[PDB]
Amino acid sequence: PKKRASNGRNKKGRGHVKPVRCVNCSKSIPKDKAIKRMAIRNIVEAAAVRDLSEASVYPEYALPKTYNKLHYCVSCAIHARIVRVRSREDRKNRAPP
Amino acid sequence: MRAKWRKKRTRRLKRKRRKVRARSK
Amino acid sequence: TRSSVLADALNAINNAEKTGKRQVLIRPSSKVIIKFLQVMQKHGYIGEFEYIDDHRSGKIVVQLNGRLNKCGVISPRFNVKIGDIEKWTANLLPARQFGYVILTTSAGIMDHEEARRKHVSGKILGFVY
Amino acid sequence: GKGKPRGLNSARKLRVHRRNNRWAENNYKKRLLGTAFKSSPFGGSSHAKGIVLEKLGIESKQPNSAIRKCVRVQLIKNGKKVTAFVPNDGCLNFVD
Amino acid sequence: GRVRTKTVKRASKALIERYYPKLTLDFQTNKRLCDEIATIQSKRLRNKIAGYTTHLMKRIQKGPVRGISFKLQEEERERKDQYVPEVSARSNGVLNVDNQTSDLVKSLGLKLPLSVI
Amino acid sequence: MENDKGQLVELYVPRKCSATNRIIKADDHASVQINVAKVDEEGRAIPGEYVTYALSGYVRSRGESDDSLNRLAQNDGLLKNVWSYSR
Amino acid sequence: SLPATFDLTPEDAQLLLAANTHLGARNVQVHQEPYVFNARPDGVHVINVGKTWEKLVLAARIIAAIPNPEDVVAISSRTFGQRAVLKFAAHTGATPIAGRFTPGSFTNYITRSFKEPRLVIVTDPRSDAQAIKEASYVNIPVIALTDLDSPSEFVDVAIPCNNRGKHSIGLIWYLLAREVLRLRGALVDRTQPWSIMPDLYFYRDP
Amino acid sequence: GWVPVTKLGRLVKAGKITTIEEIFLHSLPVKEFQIIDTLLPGLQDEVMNIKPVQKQTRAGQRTRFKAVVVVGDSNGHVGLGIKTAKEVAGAIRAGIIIAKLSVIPIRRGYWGTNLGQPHSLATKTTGKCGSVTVRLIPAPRGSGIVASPAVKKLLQLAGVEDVYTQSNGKTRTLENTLKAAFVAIGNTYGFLTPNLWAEQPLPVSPLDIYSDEASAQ
Amino acid sequence: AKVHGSLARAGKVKSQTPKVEKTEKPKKPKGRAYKRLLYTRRFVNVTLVNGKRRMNPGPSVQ
RNA sequence: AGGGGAUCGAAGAUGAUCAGAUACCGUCGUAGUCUUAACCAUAAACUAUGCCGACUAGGGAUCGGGUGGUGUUUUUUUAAUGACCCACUCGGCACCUUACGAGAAAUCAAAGUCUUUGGGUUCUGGGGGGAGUAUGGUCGCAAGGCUGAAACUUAAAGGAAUUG
Ligand SMILES: [Mg+2]
Ligand SMILES: [Mg+2]
Ligand SMILES: [Mg+2]
Ligand SMILES: [Mg+2]
Ligand SMILES: [Mg+2]
Ligand SMILES: [Mg+2]
Ligand SMILES: [Mg+2]
Ligand SMILES: [Mg+2]
Ligand SMILES: [Mg+2]
Ligand SMILES: [Mg+2]
Ligand SMILES: [Mg+2]
Ligand SMILES: [Mg+2]
Ligand SMILES: [Mg+2]
Ligand SMILES: [Mg+2]
Ligand SMILES: [Mg+2]
Ligand SMILES: [Mg+2]
Ligand SMILES: [Mg+2]
Ligand SMILES: [Mg+2]
Ligand SMILES: [Mg+2]
Ligand SMILES: [Mg+2]
Ligand SMILES: [Zn+2]
Repeated sequence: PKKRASNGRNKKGRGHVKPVRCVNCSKSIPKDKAIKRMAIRNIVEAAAVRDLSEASVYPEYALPKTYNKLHYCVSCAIHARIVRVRSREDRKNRAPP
Repeated sequence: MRAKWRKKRTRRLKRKRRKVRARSK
Repeated sequence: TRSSVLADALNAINNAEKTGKRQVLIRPSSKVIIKFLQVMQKHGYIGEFEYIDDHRSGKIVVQLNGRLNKCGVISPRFNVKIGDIEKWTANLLPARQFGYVILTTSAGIMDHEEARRKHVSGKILGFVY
Repeated sequence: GKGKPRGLNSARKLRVHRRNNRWAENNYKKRLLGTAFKSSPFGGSSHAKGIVLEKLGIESKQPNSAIRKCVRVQLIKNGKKVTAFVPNDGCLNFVD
Repeated sequence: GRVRTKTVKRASKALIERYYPKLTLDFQTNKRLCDEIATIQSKRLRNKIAGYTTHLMKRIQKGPVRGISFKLQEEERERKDQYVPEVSARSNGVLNVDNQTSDLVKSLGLKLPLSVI
Repeated sequence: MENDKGQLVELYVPRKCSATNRIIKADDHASVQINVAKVDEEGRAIPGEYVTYALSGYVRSRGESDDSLNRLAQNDGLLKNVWSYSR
Repeated sequence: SLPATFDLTPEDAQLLLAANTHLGARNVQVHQEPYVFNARPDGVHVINVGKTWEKLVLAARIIAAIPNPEDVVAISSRTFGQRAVLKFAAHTGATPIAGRFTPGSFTNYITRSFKEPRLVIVTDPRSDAQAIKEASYVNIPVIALTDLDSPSEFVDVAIPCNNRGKHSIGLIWYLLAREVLRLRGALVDRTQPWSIMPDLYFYRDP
Repeated sequence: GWVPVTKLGRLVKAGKITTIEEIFLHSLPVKEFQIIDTLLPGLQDEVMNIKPVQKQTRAGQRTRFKAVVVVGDSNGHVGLGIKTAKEVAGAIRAGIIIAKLSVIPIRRGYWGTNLGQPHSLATKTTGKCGSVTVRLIPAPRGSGIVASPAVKKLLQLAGVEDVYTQSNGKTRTLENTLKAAFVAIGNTYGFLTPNLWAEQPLPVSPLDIYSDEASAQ
Repeated sequence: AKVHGSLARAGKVKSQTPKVEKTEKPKKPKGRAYKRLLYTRRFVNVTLVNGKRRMNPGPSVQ
C-alpha cells in the first residue's frame, strides 16, 4: 500500500523537476524532494566575539554572517537526524518543529 | 534473482541462441 | 457529452431522494422525461413538477415525497416482446405485489401493468419503485 | 460506464470480444486446439492398452518416502512411451 | 522512593469523605480514630494510611483538592456560589450599539435606547 | 399489510419520520422523539398533550435536524419569521 | 399557538443586547445562516436575536412536556456555563453534569454516572461533543446553545447565542430557567420579570 | 431473581409492556438481557460454530474458542451472537445473551396471492458483511428455504417458509455469511412498500406514559 | 528425480499379515427387511446416547 | 558520422579493505556526458488510478480572468494610475475535515451514485510456473522494438491488514 500521500515530496501537476545534489551524499534527489535547511551562522562564533570585538578597530562594526542553504537526501537526512522516523499519525505533520 | 538481472540473463540466452542457430545458417 | 437526458434526470431524483431532499432540479426538460415523470407522479412516487421556459431546452423542479427507493432507466431501450415483459419485471422489481417498469410502446409511454392490460408492448424505458 | 459497450447495435463488438477472450479460458483452449487429440499419450480415449517394458521403483515426493512401483508401457496404438502406476500391495508382482 | 500505594490512597479518599468532622491535622489522633471506624490488619498500613489522610488535610484546609468532596465543603461552596451584586447587565447610560444591530431592532418590534458606533 | 380475509398481519407498523417520511428502523438508535407541549390560557403548559415530531438518525447525523425542526415547527404554527422557505 | 405574551417585550430583548448574546462568530456555517441577520463590517456577525428567543421558548417548551423534570440532563464542560447549569439544575428538576462528561454515561450501565434522560441540553457542542455522540446511541433528544461555527450534528433544537464567554451562556441559561418556570411550574403571570437575579448564572475564579 | 438497572427494564418486569415490537416501534436500546428473556421465552437457541483462534503473547502463544449462536422462535424474531472467550462453555453462554440483546423484527409476507399466512418476504433484501453478500428472494409456496444449511437454520428460527438465496463472496467464512444473512432479513422493515404508505399519528413511547413507574427510587 | 528404487519388497505387509478367517454368522435380511430393521433401530427403541446419539462406538467409555 | 570534447565519469588501471573484494571507499581515465544532421520508441514514461457527461459535503488557503466595493496605501494635497484589502463568480495546482456512501483492507470527493446490479465509449486481465521463452511475421544500421505459443509442470502463488 501507499506509505505516503505525497508519494515522495511536492511535485503534483508537473511530472518532473530539476535535480539537486546532496551536500553530504552527493546524491541526485529531485529538487521537488530533498530535505532543505538554511544554515546561517557567524564568522566568529559566540565564544570569540569578545576577543574579536576587542582586538578589532572600527566603532563596534557590523558582524558578518555566512549564508549557506543545505539540501539533503532522505538517506542522509535520516541518518544525520535532520528528519526522523515518526509514527503513522505523527508523520502527517508538515509544520516546522 | 532480481528481475532485472533475470531480464539480462534471458537476453544473453537469446543472443546465444541466435548464434547456435545460424551455426547452420 | 449528454447521452440520455432522462438519465441525468432520474439520477438526480434518485440521488436526492437518498440525501433526504424533498425537491430537485432537472436538466434539461425533455418530453421523454415528462411522460416518465407523469408515470411516476400518478402512482405516487413523486409530487408535482413544474416545467420552466428558458427558450432553450428546459428545466424541471420535482417535489419528493419519501417512498422512492429507485427510479431506474434501462439502456439501451431494449426491444421487449410482449411475453418477455414478465422476465423484466421479474428481474428488476422488488416483489410481484407492487413496483413499476414503465415501457414505451407505440400506444405511448406507460407502465407495464397498463400495457399488461391494453395488450401492447415495445421498448423498455426504465423503472420506478 | 462499466467498461463494455452497451449499444443496441453492437452485438458484433460484444459477441466477438467474448470469443476473443474465451482463449484465456484453459479447458476451452484444450478443446479447440485438440491437445487431447494431439499431444496426450492416450488418444483422447479414456483407456489405452500398451505392453510392459521395464519396471520402475519411483521414489515418492516430499514430504513422503516410499517406493512407488510403476511400469513403463509401450502403448500399442501410438507407440508412445508412458510410465504408469500399479496400485495396491504387491500388485507389481502380477505384471511382467 | 516513597510513593504510597492505591490501597493506602484509596483509604484516604474514603475516611476523609466519610469522616471529615472527626479527622484533624495531627497524625497521632487520626491513628486513634482509625482503630475505631476502620479495621486495618497491620499497624504499618494503619499508620501509613493515617499519614496520607493527614497529608491531604494540610492541603485540604488550604484549598479544595481535586477529587474529594464531603459535606461541610459542599455546603461551604453552595453558599459562596450565590454572590449577586447590585448587578452588571443595567445599564449606566443606555445601550451602546455598533450598527445594523440597531437595524436588527428597527425591524423586529422594539423600543430600547440606542447609539451609533 | 392486509391479506386473504382483509385481516391485518405483520408485527408492527414502523414509525415514519417527519422530515423524510422514510421509515424509522427498529434499531435506528440515532432517531429522536421530540415532544413539544402546548400552551392554554396564557402560558401554563399542558402536561399530557404534546406536539410530537419524529426524526430519523440520518437527518440528525447530516445536521438538518435543526433546519428541519424550525421548518416543522412553523408548519403547525409554533414559530414565526424563523424558517425562510426562499433561499 | 403561543398567544402574544410570548412575543418579545424589549425588557427581555434588553437582557440579550446586555449579555452581548447578539454578537455572532465570524466563521459562520451553512446550517446556521438563517440565524444570521446581517454581518457587521470589520469582521463580525449579528444573530437574529428574535429567533434566539423564539427557539428559546420552543426550547423551554421541549424542556417541559417531558414528565419528571429531574432526569432532564443539563450538561456543560466549559467552565463559563458550569455554574449556570448548576443553577438551572437547582430550579427545575434537571439533573446536572458539570465538569468532565466521563465517557460511558448514557451507554454502559455499570457506571457511576449512568443517566438515562429523556432529553439533554448542552452548552457548547464542540467541547461537549462526547455527550452528543453518546446520546446518539440511545434516542435522546438534544437541546443546545449554538453560536455560528458550532457543530449542528446530532443536535435537535438549537438556541443561537455566542458561547464565547462574558454573560452569553448564563443568560440563555437563566432565561431558559425562567420560562421553564412560567410554563406549568411556579411562575405564571409572565407580564412581570423575576424575583431571581440574573447575574447568578455565571462564572467564578473569582 | 432478576433485578433491573435500566428504565426500559423496570417497565417490562412490571408488566407495563406486554410485547416486544413495542420496543422496536420506539427504537429502544434493549440493554438488559432479561427483557427479551421475559418478553419472549420459549425462544429457541442454536449454536452454529465454535472455532479456534490464536495470538502471540510477549513470550509464546495464546489460544481460545469462539461461539456463534442464533436465537429466535419462528414468528419474526431472531438474533445473532458471536463471542469468543477462554472456554467453550463460557463462550456459548455469553453469546446467547448477545444474540438475544439484538433480536430483530422480521417483515414476512407474500410472494403472490395473499391466501392465508405469510410464507416468504416482503421484498428482496440483501446484506453484506465484507465480501460475502447475501440476498433473499421471495418464493412460491411449498418452495422452501433455499440456502446454505447454515443460513437455512438461521432463517428457520427467523420464521421464513419459502425463500431463494443468492450468496456472493467468500461464503466459507461462516461468520460473515450469517451476519449478512442477518443484515438481510432485518433490513426488511426498512423497505417502504406502498402498503405502509398510509400515515399513522406517531404513538407516545411508554417511557413517557408510564414515566412515573419508569424512574428509580 | 531418482527412479530405480527397490522392487525387492512389493507386497511386503499383506504377505506378512497373519491370515484370519471370517467368523460365519446368520445373514442379515435384504431389501425392505433390512431397511425396516434399520428404522426401528436408529429411532424407535434407542440404545446408547451421549446427548448426541452414537452410531458405532465399541467399548464405549465404559 | 561531423563538431565538441571544462566537467563528472560505465570500461579499464591503480590504491586500500577483505578469508577472498572482479565491489562500496580513494586515485588516474576510455566511451559517454554538450551540439548538428540521422536513427532508436523504451522508464516505477506513476496519481502504479482511461475519456466526455450528470449527480451526492462541508472549509480555509493559492494561481489566472472578470465583477461589486463615498475599502487601504501612494503624490503635493489625496483625482487618474500602481500595488494592497473585502466580498464574489467562473476555470486551475492542491490541501483540510467529514462520511451519507464504497472497499478485503490500507484507504477514496471518488475508488461515491452497483444483488434496489444498464449515461456513452476505448483498452486490458481470467491460477503460479514454463516465459515474454520457442516459432512465424514485421520495424530497426545495430542494440533491439512490436506481435506471441505450446509440452511439461505444480496447490499454492499473491494482496491487506493483526499479533508476535
Ligand atoms: Mg516525487
Ligand atoms: Mg514522470
Ligand atoms: Mg524489471
Ligand atoms: Mg537488460
Ligand atoms: Mg494449467
Ligand atoms: Mg527408463
Ligand atoms: Mg467483490
Ligand atoms: Mg573497475
Ligand atoms: Mg569488473
Ligand atoms: Mg542511421
Ligand atoms: Mg532504444
Ligand atoms: Mg511498458
Ligand atoms: Mg504500465
Ligand atoms: Mg467539496
Ligand atoms: Mg493552477
Ligand atoms: Mg547489450
Ligand atoms: Mg503438500
Ligand atoms: Mg507484487
Ligand atoms: Mg502481505
Ligand atoms: Mg507485524
Ligand atoms: Zn545525502
